[PDB]
Amino acid sequence: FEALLGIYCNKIEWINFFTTPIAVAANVIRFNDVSRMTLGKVLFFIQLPRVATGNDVTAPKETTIMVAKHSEKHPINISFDLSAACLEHLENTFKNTVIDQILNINALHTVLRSLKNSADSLERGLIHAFMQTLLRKSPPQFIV
Amino acid sequence: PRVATGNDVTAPKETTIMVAKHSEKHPINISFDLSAACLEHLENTFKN
Repeated sequence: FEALLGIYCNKIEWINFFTTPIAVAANVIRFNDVSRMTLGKVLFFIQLPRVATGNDVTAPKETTIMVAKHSEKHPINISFDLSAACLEHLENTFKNTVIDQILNINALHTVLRSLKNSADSLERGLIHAFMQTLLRKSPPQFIV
Repeated sequence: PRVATGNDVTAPKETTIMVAKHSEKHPINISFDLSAACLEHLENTFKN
């Protein structure tokens, strides 16, 4: 006999964005229509305090400085595909036979497991895109 | 598990891997003997 012992599977460990400690640098907001947003911009209005000057020195003027920071925009996406046989056995039991019930439950677990894997992949895509942007922003230490 | 690619980079597809580890098998033995004279003195007492 050809002994088929126990069948073991993988554990996909799950990731939440806020659980990871990059989210202390992040600050994460649902805005439902950012799809429609072309630009976002913040506008800063600084004024600098002067110091009184002594003898023989021109006192400087009231310096007012206005700047504006734009918003980078960055999409992410995940595809996963289902086969046509999976789509057929997902939606009906043709006859109510035992094999057909087995395949119906396998198609259902295929769809569910792929949905969970894709949601995890969107979380990790948020992780990686945010790390990408911090690395593009960050100048190195000798320059700083 | 995958990760979401950025702007218009083609993501890898859904990777499912199957492995099958096999069994070695290996015998052991021990031989030991009893002599004919010992086997005579084992149970059938000739005299008392």
